[PDB]
Amino acid sequence: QGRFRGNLSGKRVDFSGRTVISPDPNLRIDEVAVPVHVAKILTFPEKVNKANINFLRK
Amino acid sequence: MIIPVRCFTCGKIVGNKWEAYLGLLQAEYTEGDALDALGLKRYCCRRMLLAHVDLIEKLLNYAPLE
Amino acid sequence: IAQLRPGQEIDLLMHCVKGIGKDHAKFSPVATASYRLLPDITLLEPVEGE
Amino acid sequence: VDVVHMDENSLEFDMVGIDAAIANAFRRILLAEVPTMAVEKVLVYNNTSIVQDEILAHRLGLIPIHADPRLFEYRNQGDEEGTEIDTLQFRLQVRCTRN
Amino acid sequence: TVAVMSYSGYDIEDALVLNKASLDRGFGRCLVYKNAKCTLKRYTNQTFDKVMGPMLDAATRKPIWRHEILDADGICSPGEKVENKQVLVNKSMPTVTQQPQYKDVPITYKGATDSYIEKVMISSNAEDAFLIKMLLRQ
Amino acid sequence: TIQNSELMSGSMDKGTLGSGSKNNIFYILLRDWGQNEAADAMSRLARLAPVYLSNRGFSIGIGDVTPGQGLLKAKYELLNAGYKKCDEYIEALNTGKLQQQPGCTAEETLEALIL
Amino acid sequence: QPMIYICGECHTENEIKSRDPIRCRECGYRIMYKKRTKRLVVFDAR
Amino acid sequence: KTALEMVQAAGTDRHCVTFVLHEEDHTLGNSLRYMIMKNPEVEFCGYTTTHPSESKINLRIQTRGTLPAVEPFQRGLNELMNVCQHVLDKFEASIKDYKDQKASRNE
Amino acid sequence: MGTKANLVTPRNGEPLIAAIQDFLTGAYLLTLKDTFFDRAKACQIIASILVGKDEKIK
Ligand SMILES: [Zn+2]
Ligand SMILES: [Zn+2]
Repeated sequence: QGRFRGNLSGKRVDFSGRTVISPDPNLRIDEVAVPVHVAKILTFPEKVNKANINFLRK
Repeated sequence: MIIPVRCFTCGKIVGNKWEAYLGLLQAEYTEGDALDALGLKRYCCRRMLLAHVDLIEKLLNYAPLE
Repeated sequence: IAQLRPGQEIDLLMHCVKGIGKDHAKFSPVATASYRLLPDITLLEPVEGE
Repeated sequence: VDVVHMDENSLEFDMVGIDAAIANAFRRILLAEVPTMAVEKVLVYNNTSIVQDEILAHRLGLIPIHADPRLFEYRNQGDEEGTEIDTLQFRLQVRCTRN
Repeated sequence: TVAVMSYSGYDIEDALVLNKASLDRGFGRCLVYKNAKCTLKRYTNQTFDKVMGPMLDAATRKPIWRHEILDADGICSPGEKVENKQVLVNKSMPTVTQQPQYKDVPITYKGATDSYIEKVMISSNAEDAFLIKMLLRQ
Repeated sequence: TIQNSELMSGSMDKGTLGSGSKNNIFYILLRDWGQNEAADAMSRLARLAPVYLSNRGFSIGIGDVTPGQGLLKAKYELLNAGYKKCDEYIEALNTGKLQQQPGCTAEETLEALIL
Repeated sequence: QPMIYICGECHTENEIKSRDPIRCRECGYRIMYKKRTKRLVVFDAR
Repeated sequence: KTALEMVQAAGTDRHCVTFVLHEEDHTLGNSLRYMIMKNPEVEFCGYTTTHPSESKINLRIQTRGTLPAVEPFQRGLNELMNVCQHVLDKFEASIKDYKDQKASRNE
Repeated sequence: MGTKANLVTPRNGEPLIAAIQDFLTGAYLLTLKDTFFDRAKACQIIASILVGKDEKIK
């Protein structure tokens, strides 16, 4: 638990989650179904520009 | 703890059969005849009385009381 | 429903509503309801003797 | 349709000429779409038994009520009190004493 | 009642399909009891931790939402429900590090979902410390 | 044999759909027609094959691993023959001449013959 | 208007009002449980 | 609030349309498919639940000739409704006859 | 790092994202020489794919 092995090599990150997995074939192979109680917490900072002002107001 | 009201699989009301089931096992029936005489044809109803442990008769000895 | 010992008391108040069985299994009216197709065992050759 | 047997709380009847995709619909409507009456809100005053409050409310939910549910209407969204039309009300009160 | 068949493809690697009606009638229903304890110690100075009552809203004569479930002695009561960030034992300690000054160190309910307080035990040791144990239930 | 995306003969093993090796039809779709068609095909199969299978019914029971009579005869004959030849090899080591295999001691020869 | 505690062993009301060590009035048992609240709670039957 | 939504195909004018039925499941879907496939103008008919969390079915109907697929859908609904009416009448008559025959015997 | 762009493992070039149990057994029991379907069940099996982005196709 020093600086090198504890904090430089691999460090903890935020904007992450951890849940039990369960199968669902009805999705495409490049989709994952995130629960609602995790997607309300995890956020993506979307900068406001001309293309999505009306989306971000809603 | 206590007998469930309905059978888990089909849905027949089993929770009233328990006091009759112990009453028929006081009069020396086998379990196989008692479950027939109570009228449980499907075996999902039969496992509700054949496999049930009555813990609440032995949990109520430990409840605080006046 | 429950089972008691002296000193213990249950005093509650229940509200029955109307509901369908799709929402919860306590609204279903049937113990079970099924169907089977009516058989016809038929004999190909005559079965005689033992 | 030929009814072969019937008594209280049971029925058994033959159907000839209907197809599987309609008789299956009659079975599924009987399991999941014929409405009845069952307890939803259990308002509790002074439950001091060993049966926990959640499990007791769940046991009271499963008890069949002999109301004829063609006479009642669906309760709306919310509306926790209810009116004459869309609910019943049952009151349980048991106190246990020594003989 | 276990069928052994392949059904709907949601059961691929060891997963198993349940029944909704069996789950509603009581299959696999489980209670979870947790604990929440608070100690009220007496210091080397003759000063003691104390439990304040519910801090009322004077505007409406109702306690505030963070203290909604408290009894009149600052200790939460059996039967009522707890949500996230409510208090259970309204502890306060001396900041002696002339009159004693108190800061609030309540014992809050951290949790994802609602709970039911089943019993609150209150007892002591011989050192005049008060032990308070709640038994929560989901 | 798949020709112009029409299966003309033969059944789909693991060696034609599974994740084992090449000659996977999804690998053919990946190398010849891009990633999008391989992904669409895998999604369509994962969508379709349980809808067939859960209306066919596919089950295993104790009647499916029970041995017939033709096995219960042959197993008894095989065990009697093998135990006789093992006993003759044991007797040929302990109280006689045992033909030693090259490159090893006599007991290792006995272990190899019994295995 | 006071607080009333149920004794652990003998099931009696004890009414601990003074700053005392916790003790049953009739027995010597030293564990108190609170009574059940008077307010009502609403459960879904699900 | 609308429970019926009609999604047409990409290039075909109204003779290959996909009916999205909100707030149904396999119950109406299978019976309605059975009554549609009896119509000999329907080449393809079959439903699918979109996802089991959702109460939708997508009922694709593809006709042979030039008639739009709304007419086999309407004929399938009306034929299923008339089947249910006739079954209700015959079943109520058989129940009344059974109760009458039982109440006439052993009296 | 997409799923569609990593269908093949870098180790030897054999695919990893492919069908697994109950998708192999379904396709094996679908593609025997024994199975035959009427028009009703064939339409019912084919119509399971008409969902997602394949909802608009004929
Ligand atoms: Zn049963
Ligand atoms: Zn005492």
